[PDB]
Amino acid sequence: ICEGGEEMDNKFGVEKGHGGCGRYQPRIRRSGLELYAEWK
Amino acid sequence: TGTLETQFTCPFCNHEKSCDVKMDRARNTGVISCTVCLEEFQTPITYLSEPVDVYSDWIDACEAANQ
Amino acid sequence: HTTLRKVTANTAIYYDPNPQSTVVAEDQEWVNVYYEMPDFDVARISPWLLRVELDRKHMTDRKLTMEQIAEKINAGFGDDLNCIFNDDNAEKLVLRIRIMNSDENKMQEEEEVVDKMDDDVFLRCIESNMLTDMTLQGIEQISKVYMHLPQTDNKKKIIITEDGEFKALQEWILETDGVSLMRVLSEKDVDPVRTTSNDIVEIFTVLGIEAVRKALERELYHVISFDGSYVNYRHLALLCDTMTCRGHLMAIT
Amino acid sequence: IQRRLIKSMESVMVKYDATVRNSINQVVQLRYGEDGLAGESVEFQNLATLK
Amino acid sequence: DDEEETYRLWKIRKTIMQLCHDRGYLVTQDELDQTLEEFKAQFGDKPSEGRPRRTDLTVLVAHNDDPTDQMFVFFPEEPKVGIKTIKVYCQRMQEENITRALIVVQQGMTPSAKQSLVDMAPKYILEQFLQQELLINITEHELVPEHVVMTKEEVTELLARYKLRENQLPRIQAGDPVARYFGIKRGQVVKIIRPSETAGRYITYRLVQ
Amino acid sequence: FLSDFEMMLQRKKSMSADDVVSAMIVKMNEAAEEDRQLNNQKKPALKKLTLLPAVVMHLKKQDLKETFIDSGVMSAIKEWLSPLPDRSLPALKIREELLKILQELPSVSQETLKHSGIGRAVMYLYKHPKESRSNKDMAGKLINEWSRPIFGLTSNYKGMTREEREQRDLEQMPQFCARARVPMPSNKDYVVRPKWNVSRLDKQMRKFTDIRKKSRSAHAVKISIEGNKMPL
Ligand SMILES: [Zn+2]
Repeated sequence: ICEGGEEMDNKFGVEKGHGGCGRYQPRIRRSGLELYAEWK
Repeated sequence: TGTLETQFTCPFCNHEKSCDVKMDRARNTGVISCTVCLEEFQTPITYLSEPVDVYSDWIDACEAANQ
Repeated sequence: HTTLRKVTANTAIYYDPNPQSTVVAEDQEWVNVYYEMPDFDVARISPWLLRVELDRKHMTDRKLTMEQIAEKINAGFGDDLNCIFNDDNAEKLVLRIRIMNSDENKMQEEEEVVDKMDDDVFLRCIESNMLTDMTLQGIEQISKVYMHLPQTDNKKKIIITEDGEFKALQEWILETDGVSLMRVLSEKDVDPVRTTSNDIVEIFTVLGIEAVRKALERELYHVISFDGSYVNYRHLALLCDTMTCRGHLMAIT
Repeated sequence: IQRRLIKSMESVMVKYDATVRNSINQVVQLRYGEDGLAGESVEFQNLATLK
Repeated sequence: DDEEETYRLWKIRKTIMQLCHDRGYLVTQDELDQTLEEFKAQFGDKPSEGRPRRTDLTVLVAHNDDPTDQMFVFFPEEPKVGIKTIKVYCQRMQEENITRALIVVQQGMTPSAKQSLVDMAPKYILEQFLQQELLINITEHELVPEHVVMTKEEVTELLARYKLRENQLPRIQAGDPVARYFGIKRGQVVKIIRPSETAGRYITYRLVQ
Repeated sequence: FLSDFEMMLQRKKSMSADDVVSAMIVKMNEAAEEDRQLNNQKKPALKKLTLLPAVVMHLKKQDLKETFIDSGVMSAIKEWLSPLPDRSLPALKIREELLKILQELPSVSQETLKHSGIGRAVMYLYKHPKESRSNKDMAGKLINEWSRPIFGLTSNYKGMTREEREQRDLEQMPQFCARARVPMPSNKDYVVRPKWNVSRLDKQMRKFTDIRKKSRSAHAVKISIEGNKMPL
């Protein structure tokens, strides 16, 4: 997971989190010359 | 000659490699489910039984039922 | 390394439901002694019997006794596998192994006891397990051990006499097939100063990079000097220094 | 085997510091051969004061 | 078996006393040459369910040139050492403000404990040895030459005489059996005095990294 | 008092917004209005394009997409996608990133599209002649994606239930050699769905495996033999 997705990094004038997007990462696999992404 | 198949085309929705086999060696039963249309079939297996045998039992039940 | 297989002559699995009238006539005379004073709950003895008879040649050749083998069997398995044995002075060296049952298996009056295997097939498994995996004597990974009175002086002990003469001493040295340098080195009566593996990877794991440099230079000198030819010590020392410069065994690959 | 050896030691040499370093200038030996002498000039001898 | 277990406990203690003496802790000749009979007489003879319980063997010893620098040797009774055990030793150390400890584990110790040992590393330096490794003092072996940890004042000199960046010396890894025996940590330098069949003697150095 | 062990453990353990979203939307409106003023002055409209990175980096936060949509992000995006006073299109980067974001912002309800006018703002770019072909494809697919729900259609094939397919399949039903010959798979159209056709040893083996492990001549620190996986 791209941690820290729960927080707005820029305060827009209003210890530090990772500031990620919160998205679950794919596991990438190779098939000869083609790359495939797989989400569990 | 070559390596045995482990993913199959759903005999109903024909979506390729959409069906996978779960083998419950404990209850002696194999379960196949289409990850697309969710169709399922279950058949009694033995220790010799491989995924290709389950898929075949599914095909034999379909071929017998579609008459 | 001496496994139960190494000393075993024959094994047999019998349906012997009552040891007090055992199907094996040779054993009735001595089996009574263990049931006359049972060290185990006789209600738990399985009717299937695994009788193992040991080869006296292979037993005395390595100073083994029935009591030691029974100790090893009881330790490796436990309360669940009772072992009975003949006296070492009898004509035939025999062990009588039986599976001990369990009260937890009695409590399931109607549940499907699928986790329990048939005793006769279980004994055949325990035999195939115990024969090749039951270490009775020795160290694993050591296939065989030769005994030798060194001839090369570098294998003989050399110790200075009070008057200064070097006076090599010939001492029994064991030359193994397979290695386990740390265990062999810690055995009592094994000289820990000189015992060596002739296997540089072992040297790195057991004695470290500098020890590796020394051991590698000696083994390389050994192969290069086998046919009697000579190479100046500079070339060996340089090769071993580069292979150990970075603190690890840098392969020439 | 000979290729492997040369490719592994081709850069090791004696520097003017009389230390033996390599391409990375890592000191391998503080003196060549632990004594700093060339292989052509040394000879076999017997140590009388030994033994 | 009590006779074999007493032999092993005596042999590890003998190796630990030699390790402490070589690391420069203060150990008396009587502790250093103690025989097995004299061990049985002091710590007892029945370790299975009896007198030399491993908590009874702990050594506390003081650096020969600074009596405030002290090292515990702990012999856990637990076959496999866990975080909770290390916590006990860390507390007993903090109470005594002893910064060094050596854990002679019987089986291995848990990856979590192996971590906590390095996690405490800046304030409390505690390190581990399998008892299987202490049955032999590896420095006694004929292959192993004499390692000497160099003090920093003299490594400055070493690097200045040879006009040599510390990165250029031969290396030794801290996990090395003798980097472990002498207890050295990276960036520290080991001097090495080796016999030589062409020079008679050869001194070399190894940076711990 | 705390032990140094607990201080260390606690220290390491210590390692493990709607207002700021609203303020972001406010800043997006301020940026688009300032770009309108700058465009009237015939100056380069840099404010939107200067804020774009900060905005895109936040609209991607999965945990906030609901907050973003419900806070009026669609209205602000409509303002940024809308042409300027001289009826020029926004910076290429703005169209590229906002169209891509909209594809990644699927929770948008019909009332949200109708009220914000984002649909009009994308159909505009889809028709517009100065729009690049890739942006026209993105706008085209967006328009299809957003209009399908209006007509109840859907494009997720994994979204149709099992019974729906079984029923549809019934709705669509009609009225020598010297060597072994490889047979070929059945082409038959399967309509009907078939009824289903429906330890004491491992404890001692684990004990022996443990005895084997216990016998090993292990070391406390795994020495790297050839320099592989060297630490630090
Ligand atoms: Zn991310």
